[PDB]
Amino acid sequence: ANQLAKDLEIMFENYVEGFEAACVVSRNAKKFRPGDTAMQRAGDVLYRPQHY
Amino acid sequence: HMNIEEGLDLSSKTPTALVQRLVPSVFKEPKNILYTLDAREMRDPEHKTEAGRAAGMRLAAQIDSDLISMVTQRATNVITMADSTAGTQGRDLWNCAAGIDATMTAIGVPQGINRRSFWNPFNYKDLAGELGHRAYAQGATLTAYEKAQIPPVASFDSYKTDISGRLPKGSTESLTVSGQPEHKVEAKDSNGMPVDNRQGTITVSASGLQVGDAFTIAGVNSVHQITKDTTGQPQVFRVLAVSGTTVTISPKILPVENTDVASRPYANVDAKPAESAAITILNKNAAPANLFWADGSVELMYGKLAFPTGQGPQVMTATTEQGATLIMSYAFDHIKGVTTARFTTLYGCSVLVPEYTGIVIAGQ
Amino acid sequence: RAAGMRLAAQIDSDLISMVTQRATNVITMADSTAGTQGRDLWNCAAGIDATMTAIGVPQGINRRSFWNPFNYKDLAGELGHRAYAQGATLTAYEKAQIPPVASFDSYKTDISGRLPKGSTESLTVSGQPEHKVEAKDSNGMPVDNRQGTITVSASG
Amino acid sequence: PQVMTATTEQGATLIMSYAFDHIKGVTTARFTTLYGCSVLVPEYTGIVIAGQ
Repeated sequence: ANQLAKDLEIMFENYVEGFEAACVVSRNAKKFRPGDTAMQRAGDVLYRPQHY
Repeated sequence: HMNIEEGLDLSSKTPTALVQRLVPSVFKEPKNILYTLDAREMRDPEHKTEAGRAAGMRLAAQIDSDLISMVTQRATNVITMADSTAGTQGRDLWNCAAGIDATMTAIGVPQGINRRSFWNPFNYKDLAGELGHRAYAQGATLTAYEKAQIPPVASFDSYKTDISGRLPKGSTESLTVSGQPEHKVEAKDSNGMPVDNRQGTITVSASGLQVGDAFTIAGVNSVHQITKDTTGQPQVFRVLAVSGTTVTISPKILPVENTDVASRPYANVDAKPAESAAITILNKNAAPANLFWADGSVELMYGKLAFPTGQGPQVMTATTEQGATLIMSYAFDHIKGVTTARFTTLYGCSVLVPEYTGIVIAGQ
Repeated sequence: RAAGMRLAAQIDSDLISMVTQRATNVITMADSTAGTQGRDLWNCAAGIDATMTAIGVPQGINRRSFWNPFNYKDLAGELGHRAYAQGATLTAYEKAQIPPVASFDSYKTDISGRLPKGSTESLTVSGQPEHKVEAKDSNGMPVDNRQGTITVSASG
Repeated sequence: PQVMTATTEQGATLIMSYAFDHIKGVTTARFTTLYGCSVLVPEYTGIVIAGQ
């Protein structure tokens, strides 16, 4: 019969596949946690000595 | 995708507009085969038997041919090589297949998801000809020599496809992009229907381009889809429709620092075209494509029409070798003295992520 | 989900561009017209370790290499197209993975850093420059001894 | 605002914060991170470029 109702089939959490970053270089880097109070007093810079 | 913002105080910065992009997947018009037998012809039962056999396999083979044509036309990563006059054929194809995966990796397609390659019989032979002629005649070398089979290649599982898609012979004209086209991203249009963000439209200085072309624009390079850092490789665009100087292409030209702020998170490329930027058509010669994908982008969706049993015709179903439903219907008109036979199937083929797919063409 | 991963990916991009700008051992090769691709990249990687050794970087400490996807592919192509199609050759042919290279562990990086197109001018160092080591400057702030300043004749 | 903490793939700190403005009925949301990257000894690092 003529004049049937139509709607939208939207699958609201069936995402199509999507891109990523592997992060591999920064996952392999050495990590360091300086003290946040010290970094504030220092103005977000710190220094380390070199050998003689 | 989201913008990055700099500093502690953000009171001057616009928040990233969320854009709920949707991609359509749609059934084609139904695919059918019709034949008829009269009441004299039906005295020999081989005609129904052989025509039914022929109809069933011809619809199965069309699902494959439609999908192969679809993937060949939509795939956005494209690499070309001339056929080698030296011994380097097959090595140059391995370098091209690995170049597709290197490009997929550089744009940010996941590295851990499974990968498939479908080689036309000539370029599958070119790979087997390299691997079979290695100086240690054992194992994979000996299989490649004796039976022309190859193991996986360049991180792809390797398949030989008897049918393959062909790119056209590209134009010899010095085409250029007119204006500086720069597409926006939208969730839905002015009628409130979802917008397909995989396609956009450009103007070109003369009507030389063809459906299925692959081309690059002089100043335009792909970016990593998350960080938006340049790959340093040209972005390839696929022609999907033509109308004089107006051409529909895939993907959209979405720059980093797009004039539309809301689409900047969705950038594909490092810049928009310069004024009068040159078009380089990659498919200089017509050639059979070799198809590559990372899994989850390329799909067949299957339907079934509601053909009723027990009224009028007699109706039956079968399954193709790809899992598609066939409906077989037979109806006899006793005034005409004829049986009409209908074989029918309903499906759609789609490439949900044109970046998860690529093609290699040899012969330049 | 989108915001968490976009921030994580920026940390990688900033590190990669930092290391690219600051690294002082550099080796370059023309892209090979012969079959010597992959061999030439191995000569460069082994030249980096030989240089690190010759300046006195400890030989015992662990070593890492991060290859852009195109040059990782060039090494995999060389190793996979060898005559004995078994073991490491077969892995490099089938799946494009490579072993450690020239004492470095080998990693494929999806994002990579870039150097600009260098000037074609015939530049020269002006004066006869010679730096000195300092603990602190004339205002008493620390001096970064990793860097110094020179004059060059034509600004390219 | 509501304030929460998470960790990236590399071990970096994410701060997530949400502020609801009830007379206009909106939540603004912020994700933020603080880091530095450094080469402490340039001589311990090198690069290779092809294409000369």
